[PDB]
Amino acid sequence: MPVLENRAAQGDITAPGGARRLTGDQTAALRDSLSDKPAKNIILLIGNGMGDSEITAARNYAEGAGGFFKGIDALPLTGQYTHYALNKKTGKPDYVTDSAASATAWSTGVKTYNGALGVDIHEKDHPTILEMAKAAGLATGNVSTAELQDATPAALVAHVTSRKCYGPSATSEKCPGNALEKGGKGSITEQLLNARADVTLGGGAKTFAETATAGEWQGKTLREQAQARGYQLVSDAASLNSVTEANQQKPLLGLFADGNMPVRWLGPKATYHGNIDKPAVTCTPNPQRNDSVPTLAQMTDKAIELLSKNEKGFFLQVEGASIDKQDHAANPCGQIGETVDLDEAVQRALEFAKKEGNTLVIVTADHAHASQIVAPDTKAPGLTQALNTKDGAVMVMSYGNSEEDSQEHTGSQLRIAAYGPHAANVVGLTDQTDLFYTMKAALGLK
Amino acid sequence: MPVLENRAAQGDITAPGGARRLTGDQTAALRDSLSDKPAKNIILLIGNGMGDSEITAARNYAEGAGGFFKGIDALPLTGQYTHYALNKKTGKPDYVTDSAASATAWSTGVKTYNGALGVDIHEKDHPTILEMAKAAGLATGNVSTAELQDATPAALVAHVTSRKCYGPSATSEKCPGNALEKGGKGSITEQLLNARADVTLGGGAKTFAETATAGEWQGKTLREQAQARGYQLVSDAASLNSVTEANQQKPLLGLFADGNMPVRWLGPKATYHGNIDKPAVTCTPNPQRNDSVPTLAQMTDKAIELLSKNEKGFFLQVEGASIDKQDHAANPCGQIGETVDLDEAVQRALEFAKKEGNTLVIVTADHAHASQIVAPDTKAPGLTQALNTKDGAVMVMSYGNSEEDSQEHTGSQLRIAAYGPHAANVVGLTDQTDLFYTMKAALGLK
Ligand SMILES: [Mg+2]
Ligand SMILES: [Mg+2]
Ligand SMILES: [Zn+2]
Ligand SMILES: [Zn+2]
Repeated sequence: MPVLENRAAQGDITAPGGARRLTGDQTAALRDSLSDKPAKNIILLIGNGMGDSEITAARNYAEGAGGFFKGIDALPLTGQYTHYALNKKTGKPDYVTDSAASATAWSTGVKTYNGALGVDIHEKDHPTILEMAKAAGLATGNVSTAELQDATPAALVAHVTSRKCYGPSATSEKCPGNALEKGGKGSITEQLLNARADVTLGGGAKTFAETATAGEWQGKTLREQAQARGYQLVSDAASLNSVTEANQQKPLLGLFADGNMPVRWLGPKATYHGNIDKPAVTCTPNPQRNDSVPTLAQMTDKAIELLSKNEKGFFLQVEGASIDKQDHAANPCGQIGETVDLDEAVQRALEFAKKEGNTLVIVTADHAHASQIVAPDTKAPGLTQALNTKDGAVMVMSYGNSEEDSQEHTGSQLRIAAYGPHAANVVGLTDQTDLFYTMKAALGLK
Repeated sequence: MPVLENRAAQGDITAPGGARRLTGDQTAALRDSLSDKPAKNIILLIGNGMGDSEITAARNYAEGAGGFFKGIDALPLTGQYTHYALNKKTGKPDYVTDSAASATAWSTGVKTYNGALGVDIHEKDHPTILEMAKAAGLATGNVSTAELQDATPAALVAHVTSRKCYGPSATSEKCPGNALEKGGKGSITEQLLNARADVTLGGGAKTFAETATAGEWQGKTLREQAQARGYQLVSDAASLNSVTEANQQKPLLGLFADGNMPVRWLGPKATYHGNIDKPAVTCTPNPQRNDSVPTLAQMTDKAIELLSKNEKGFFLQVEGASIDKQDHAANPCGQIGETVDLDEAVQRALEFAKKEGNTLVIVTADHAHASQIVAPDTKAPGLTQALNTKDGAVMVMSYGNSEEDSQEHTGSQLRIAAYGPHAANVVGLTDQTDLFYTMKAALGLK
């Protein structure tokens, strides 16, 4: 199936037809993109908080307005999907979701309240697409740049009434019903160790330092439990590259940072009237990110390599987490750099899929964020910053939907694109929960 | 070709799979939506400033979060498109376009600077899709709820260096090179009268009261000139319904209001901390809305009827203008009501297209706006308001990208959806200029 090779402005932006992205009619290419045959594998790439605005800002800065992200923009089937949550007490819609509810929606097929993981408004557990995939025998992978206990990666393997329930200690006071010592299934980190996906890579080594309050591994740190349960623990790129196999007998657990893995690009924080009073910024590569710390692209590629050895097929979810984090921190450079980071991973995925032929690749976000691209002369009430793009022009970003600590989320529907068998299911308007059913039906799971 | 009959949440939002909008695999339906055959007609519906956020806000309020706009959401082929303009002096991209440059982009196929109409950065005129369609012998219609002189409807029939050049007087001092008395082609209203589309319906009767400074009709008001040039002048719904034919011999010109046509819904303006300090708002129908003033749906339906009598085919552009106007005025109810209004016109277009079979219907916006849907408890620096949705829940809207007077535009890419032959060309990432080429090619124009 054809992948959009190039959708950059074809010529001189200033001349007639020079800004065009199409070189001819697309009917035939679209026909060839449609297939209902079964999917052997599925790679779901999530850009945390990556709505259309974030994609545009990143493209403008890193590739120029007439540019083209080889990964993110290359998926042929596109659509828009709704991601509202539910109010726990009333059951009515709550228009602006958080990452927990949204992650639950696509991972279990049911709407829930803000902050829940793998449970509905009645606090009932529902099997995740990963658990189901593992049950059917497929290999499973879960990769992220955030703390593995964070919402997005946690939703696939944990069922807790509150996302804050990272380890034993926090769970005991915030999720008493889930607390291990109270007959619950355990904390997020604990349920993660139980779920046993073949490949799990990301940050969050900190919580693994906690000690189990009850159960078979009481007294032992969660890391010791991992080792004792046969997990292959990796903590740097070198070690990651050395892994030859990862399976149920010896699952891979890569903890590359105590918390969130390092951001790719550094830049100052947006300030009040920053586009007016401060000069234009040019982002700079983060020097503390390490040749020893794998990038999302490397983690993705390795994961694909190990997971592909299972002839049954595989399910892999990859998350570019810090797009959302930096967006919250009103830091344009960090936000854009993580989007660029995600793009590289989408490329890795698309390459593998293009040759394998039976892989469904999906790129989307969990929810919309606050960043907006405004006129250079804008006098906004919030935080702003001017950036020097690849076009050699200035672009101004504004974060003005919150006064408090962190810029907030928004309820706008957002882009979802797909490539491979069953991709037609992301076209037009759909809901985040349809994604669970699309992945399930594509994999022929029951 | 199938039209999305229903993509509303199929069941109980709170139950597994109840939020789903899909009821089965879409591959086959999408395959049936692909056709490369020639388009006999084209109906372009523009929601001024109607980005994904505006669409979601209006859907949440009027149809509920799991609801479905029968028009707007019913188009099967969807994608996102870029609309940046150019800096006149440098020729580099200017990330946030205004309505003039964007309307110029799709109407002529060339990028331009903010404020320009039908001319490039060198101020050179370029033929519009309407002029070209009229030349090839097709019937043409230009419909809007704004003053006919405003950017969107003007771009199809006028070529001036500044959008402010409404009539003789303003032209003489702001567009001297275009001023009739200086050998120019004339003001926006004057060129509109020259272009002679078969059907032109909208507001802006005020400028028609100005008198020609030179030329054959010097001394006469533009209204008199219209009458003298054989135009059928209509000023209300009754007269409009009475028109039996509209052609080059007797073109239809409907001036239904002095300026912009009345807004559909009334509601208070968003205020600082309005979601906190004031109660939730329920929009109410504008009593001045009227029985003698045609609605966008009525104008669209009448236009289609008159235009369809030309066997060669027709080109019609319809614009829901006040979506952007109200968005600027930080008035949620006006904004949303105009989106509901546009939806009705999209339904009429789709109905006709569905049965005619050779019509390309495109629905999109010229540029993205400011409005954002934020959490109910949000403490924003700008203007906000709480609304009582059809769900019986509260939705808060934030306007916080400008301090001054008006909320500004944004540069995020936005939704474009299509139905009919050649619709495949709106899928994936495209540029607003590609739309000119898609309509040109579809129509077989040269
Ligand atoms: Mg998130
Ligand atoms: Mg506009
Ligand atoms: Zn967030
Ligand atoms: Zn505007």
